[PDB]
Amino acid sequence: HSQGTFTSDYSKYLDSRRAQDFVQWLMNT
Amino acid sequence: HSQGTFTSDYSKYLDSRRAQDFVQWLMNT
Amino acid sequence: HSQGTFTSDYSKYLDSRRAQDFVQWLMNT
Amino acid sequence: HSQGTFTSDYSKYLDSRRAQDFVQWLMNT
Amino acid sequence: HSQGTFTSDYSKYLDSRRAQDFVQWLMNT
Amino acid sequence: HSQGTFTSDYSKYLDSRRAQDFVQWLMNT
Amino acid sequence: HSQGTFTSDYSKYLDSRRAQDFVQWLMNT
Amino acid sequence: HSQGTFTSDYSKYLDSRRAQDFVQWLMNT
Amino acid sequence: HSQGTFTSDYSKYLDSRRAQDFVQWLMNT
Amino acid sequence: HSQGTFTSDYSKYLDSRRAQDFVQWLMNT
Amino acid sequence: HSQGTFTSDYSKYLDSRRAQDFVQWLMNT
Amino acid sequence: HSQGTFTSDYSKYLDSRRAQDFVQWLMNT
Amino acid sequence: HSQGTFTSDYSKYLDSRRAQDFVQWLMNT
Amino acid sequence: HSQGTFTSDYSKYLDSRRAQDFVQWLMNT
Amino acid sequence: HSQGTFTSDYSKYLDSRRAQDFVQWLMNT
Amino acid sequence: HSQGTFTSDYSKYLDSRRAQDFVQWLMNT
Repeated sequence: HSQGTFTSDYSKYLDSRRAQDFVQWLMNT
Repeated sequence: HSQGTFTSDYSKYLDSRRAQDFVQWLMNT
Repeated sequence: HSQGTFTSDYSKYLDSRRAQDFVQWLMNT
Repeated sequence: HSQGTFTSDYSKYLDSRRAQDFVQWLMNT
Repeated sequence: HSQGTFTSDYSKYLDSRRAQDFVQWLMNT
Repeated sequence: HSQGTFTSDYSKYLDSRRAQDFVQWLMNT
Repeated sequence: HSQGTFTSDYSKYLDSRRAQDFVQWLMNT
Repeated sequence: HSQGTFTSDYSKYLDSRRAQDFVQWLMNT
Repeated sequence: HSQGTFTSDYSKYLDSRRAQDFVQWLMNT
Repeated sequence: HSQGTFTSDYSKYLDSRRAQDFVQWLMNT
Repeated sequence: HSQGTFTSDYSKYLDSRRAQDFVQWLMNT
Repeated sequence: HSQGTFTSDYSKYLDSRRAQDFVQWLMNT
Repeated sequence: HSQGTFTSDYSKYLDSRRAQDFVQWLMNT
Repeated sequence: HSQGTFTSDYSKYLDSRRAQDFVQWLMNT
Repeated sequence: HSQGTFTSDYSKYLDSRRAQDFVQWLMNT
Repeated sequence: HSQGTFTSDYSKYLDSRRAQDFVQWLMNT
């Protein structure tokens, strides 16, 4: 004989990024 | 009588995940 | 004898992308 | 008396997934 | 003798695309 | 006393799929 | 009668995660 | 026969990143 | 005053794998 | 005054998806 | 008076996603 | 005044892995 | 009067994410 | 004037790891 | 009259995050 | 003139580690 309200909200944000750059330069004379 | 070697390697990766949940409960009479 | 209302919503979004670029160059003389 | 060797490789992949679910229940009398 | 109504829907969308391009050239003299 | 080689390769594929399910039912008297 | 070697390697990574949850419960006759 | 309300919220933010860069250069004559 | 039981579940399983291998060799005399 | 070049490329992809939904409801008194 | 250039590239990707949801509702008195 | 029982559970599992290996070999004489 | 260059690059990545949610609602008197 | 119970639980597990290994070997005579 | 260069680079990363939240609300006269 | 109980608990565990090892060895004769 009563009124009840329940509001639940969940939010998740995961952002992961990586970058790898490698180079080689050899000169022989 | 010479030798040159040049190499380059670039690799990158990006990952993004997002989750959301909503729950609402109402009781009355 | 009572009135009840339940509303639940779930949303999920996943975005994953990868990019890799590599090259080589050798010159001999 | 010379030689040149060049090469290039580029690869990219994109994956995106999205899911959604809705649930509603109503009781009365 | 009660009245009840339930409505639920689920949507799923997947999209996967990949592109690979590589070339090489050599010149001898 | 000379030569030349050239090789190029390119391939790309795109696969997408979409699904939707709906379920609803109501009972009364 | 000479030799030179030049190499470079750089790698960076960034990870950021955020979590948010909201909840509210009310009861009254 | 009274009224009561309860509000709760939780938020968290985690940001961590790292960058490493190293190179080598050798010259011989 | 009636008894009602409802049970609904959805299961989805996706498996996508790709393998690419390319090689080349050249001999000059 | 001769040479020989050989290039071989092989790529295979396998994508599979399976979905199963179960829904049952019973009412009595 | 000879020169040989060989290269090999092998890439493989495996992605497996599985989702499951269970919902049960029982009303009586 | 009525007895009601609601049970909802959601489970999701995603496993993605990638492997790339490339090598090269050049001989001059 | 000879020169040989051998390079090797192997990179792997593994990602595993699992989510679980439990909700139980009971009303009586 | 009624009895009601609501149990909610959320669990999330994310495990991601990557490994990159590269080596180079050059010999000149 | 010889020169050899051998370099090695290995990098590994491990990230594991676990979230657990429990909530239970009851009301009765 | 009724009784009400509200229990809530939040727990989070974040474990992230990284390992980088690189070496270089050059020999000239």
